Amino acid sequence: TNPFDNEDGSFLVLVNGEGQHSLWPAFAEVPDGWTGVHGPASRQDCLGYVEQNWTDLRPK
Amino acid sequence: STVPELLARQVTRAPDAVAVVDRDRVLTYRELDELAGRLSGRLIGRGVRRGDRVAVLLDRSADLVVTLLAIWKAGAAYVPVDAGYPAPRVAFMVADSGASRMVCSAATRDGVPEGIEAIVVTDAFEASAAGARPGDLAYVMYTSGSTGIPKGVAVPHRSVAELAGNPGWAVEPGDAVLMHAPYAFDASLFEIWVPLVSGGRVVIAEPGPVDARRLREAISSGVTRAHLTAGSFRAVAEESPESFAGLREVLTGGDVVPAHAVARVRSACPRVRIRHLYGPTETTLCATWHLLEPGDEIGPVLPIGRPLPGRRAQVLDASLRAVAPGVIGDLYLSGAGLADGYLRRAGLTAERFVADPSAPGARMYRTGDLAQWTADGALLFAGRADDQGSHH
Ligand SMILES: N[C@H](C(=O)O)c1ccc(O)cc1
Ligand SMILES: N[C@H](C(=O)O)c1ccc(O)cc1
Repeated sequence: TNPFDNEDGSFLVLVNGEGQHSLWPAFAEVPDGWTGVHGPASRQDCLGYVEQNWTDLRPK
Repeated sequence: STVPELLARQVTRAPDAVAVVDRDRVLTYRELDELAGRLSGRLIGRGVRRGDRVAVLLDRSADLVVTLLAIWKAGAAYVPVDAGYPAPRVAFMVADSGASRMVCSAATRDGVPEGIEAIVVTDAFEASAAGARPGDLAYVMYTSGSTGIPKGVAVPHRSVAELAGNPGWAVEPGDAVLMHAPYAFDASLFEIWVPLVSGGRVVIAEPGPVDARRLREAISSGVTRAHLTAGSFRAVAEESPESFAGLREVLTGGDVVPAHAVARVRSACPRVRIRHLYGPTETTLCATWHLLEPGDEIGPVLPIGRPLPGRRAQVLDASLRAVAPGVIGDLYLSGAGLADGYLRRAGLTAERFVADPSAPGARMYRTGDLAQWTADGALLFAGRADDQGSHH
């Protein structure tokens, strides 16, 4: 199972300088240029955070 | 960059070169630009503003090329709808993309959904352009992948231009590219925009499917490059591979293409370049490719190949670590060409357009496919991750 699809995984939400959001498996080092803004939390919780807070896909 | 900016360089360089051939209608570069400018003025006059989505419901034709460029010149993004789609599918695409207007023809006029302004392309505003910008959306193309749920892939101008202007296409002013793919699918980016940013011409195929006989006729009339879906390529390769003779390059991709089909074409046509393309709508037509030069023979396996110039690929395991060659892992695509995401679906975007551990602040697209590297850095396809039940 791909780790981004693991419903039993622990996840972060990350945001880059352009305001783009990414789910991220909590076991992996956070890539350079990205900041954790939510989690560790369930996969579904992270999707809810993104849907609520990322309202314009356009890079800032 | 933007495709209109790249096109403008060609209009300046050779305004009287042929841009579009449609039956007996021939448009030069300058004529195409002027027609699109007039239709852009009409669109602005109907209230189209920067960032708007404008649906398009047209048969392939010179008017279609004019319309897409006009939408772009008005600062808007096009939402291509196949005139043969059922009405509920059309209604969904228009509503989900947020399009309030649709460009259509007399023949397709009845397919505009209720409540949507129809702009009939064949019907006094003056030419006017707001201008395309690299960060603005260029189009929203719908994909269901292997899910069955259609999502709108929102692609910015910069990504379309990175694809269309890529130096690897090797399309020149003397080239003539056959146009027959649905403009709702992104193979149309090669058939329309690559020749126009290169100085070549777009040859609109007669209505109906392009078969071996029609391909031979198009080549006799001057077509030099043609893309076929994997299914059509496999059929012609096995049935009539000599029908590709005279092309400078044949291209194919989408579904799996077996090496045997490529070998049949090379045997019949030693001097034709054969290019295999791979990539999802989410990363603008293709992210990797494999080119067989004239005289060279394909191995037992046809790679999906190497990343296009300006792109990168990674094969990662379940811990997100890069695997060594000969190891099958998850394929991720990065560098140029990524879509902004899925319109109105930020959560889905955030689980597929993910942070790239190898490039600061950047994203990579999780293809959902499996792949392995060869020892010298090409990629072999290993099936969809959700289809491994078919591999035995
Ligand atoms: N194969 C599915 C699809 O085409 O919808 C898919 C799953 C995960 C992913 O990251 C991309 C695609
Ligand atoms: N981008 C599509 C796809 O999603 O598969 C594609 C079409 C034709 C091609 O040769 C490669 C890719």
